[PDB]
Amino acid sequence: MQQLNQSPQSMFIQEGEDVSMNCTSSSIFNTWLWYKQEPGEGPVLLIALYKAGELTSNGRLTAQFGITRKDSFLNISASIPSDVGIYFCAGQDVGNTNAGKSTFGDGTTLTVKPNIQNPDPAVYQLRDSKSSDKSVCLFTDFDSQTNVSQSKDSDVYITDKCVLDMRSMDFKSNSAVAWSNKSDFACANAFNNSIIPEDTFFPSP
Amino acid sequence: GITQSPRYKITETGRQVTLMCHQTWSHSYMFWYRQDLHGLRLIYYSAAADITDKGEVPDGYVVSRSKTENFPLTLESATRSQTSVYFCASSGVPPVQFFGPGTRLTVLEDLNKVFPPEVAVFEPSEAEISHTQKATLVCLATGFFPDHVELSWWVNGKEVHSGVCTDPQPLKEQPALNDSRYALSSRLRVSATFWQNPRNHFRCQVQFYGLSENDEWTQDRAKPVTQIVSAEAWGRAD
Repeated sequence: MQQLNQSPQSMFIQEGEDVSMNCTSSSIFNTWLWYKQEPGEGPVLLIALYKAGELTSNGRLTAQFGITRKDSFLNISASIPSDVGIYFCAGQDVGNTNAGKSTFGDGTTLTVKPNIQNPDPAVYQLRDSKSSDKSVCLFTDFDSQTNVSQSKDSDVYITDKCVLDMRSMDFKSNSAVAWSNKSDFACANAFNNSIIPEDTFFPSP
Repeated sequence: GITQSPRYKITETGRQVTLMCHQTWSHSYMFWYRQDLHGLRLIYYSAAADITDKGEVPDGYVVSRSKTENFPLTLESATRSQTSVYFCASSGVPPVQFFGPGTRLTVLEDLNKVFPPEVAVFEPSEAEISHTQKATLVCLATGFFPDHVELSWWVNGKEVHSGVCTDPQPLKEQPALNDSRYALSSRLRVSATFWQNPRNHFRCQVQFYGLSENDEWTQDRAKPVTQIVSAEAWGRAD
């Protein structure tokens, strides 16, 4: 029935910058809500909006829904790592039959990238603690400007940038993992299909 | 609070599954959602005790609200289309809803594809230790299906949360294949002097959610049960 158009679907903002998600509808909504679902957890209410045109703010968060009662936005200031997750806007279904229920949007998945001040990009080879025959490649210490892409080799596995542990950001660094079972696999040409910093350290086992 | 049982579950096509939801606030309204990678979709919602009304996608599901504190969701004949992350909700005075921790349900045509993960820890390279004065351990879990895995780092019995970077989403080993096995990567970065100590014990745990004790196995390999596969490594000084 009622539908909530939430945009944009994804947002990859870096640490410290601002966040902005919009939410539009074709029907009116007397109450607008915002939820934040952290990874592996459930959605928790972020802010409730009961008055039209009221700019409400709880420090880092700011939200409002217009007088037309069809739009709403949410702003997060000074992005910190724990802000990663899915963000839903909700509106209480107008009427009494559909009351208690609320229509949600598709949600925006937010990712916060670390600010690497001293980059030292390099590609290392790590040996397995059991079979020294097997190994992995470790691209690390690259800043957030570098984007890691998958490999054209079907028998080569490529891991994108990992989400850091929100509990402690000590040793905050970007990293990517590559490994394969092909005998023609060498770490020097594992990330050949990605744009890599020119001054990237390529040591040898 | 709201609780959901079970948290992880694997079932087959045509089987009867029940997801449980509990709440201690005595809230009158309760909800059951499914979150398919279409947003949150309402399956059923209960206004009060013995009051159950359909939602946006009620086909294939049945609920009941005999008591206030419980809202069980039942899959009558499980289908592959019912594979989702199921979220229960409750609300006292509308509109604010309170959600449970969620249930990750996977329906399969057969249990011959469920596999436990093979976990391996890869020791840091001396080049990194000589270059950055740091030591990155990489944990690799491969060949598991489905993706009901939880990765954690264990160092000398305590939990490492500093310098830990785990993959957000698993990696389909054969992305073109249907019901393909997955792979998960993770990293743990310590100081060079911390790795050079040989008494420090590094262990990467991967909690896999597989088959329960009430399932059977007619095949030869060990029945892929809910288990923990772990890999260890000790810090060489050279």
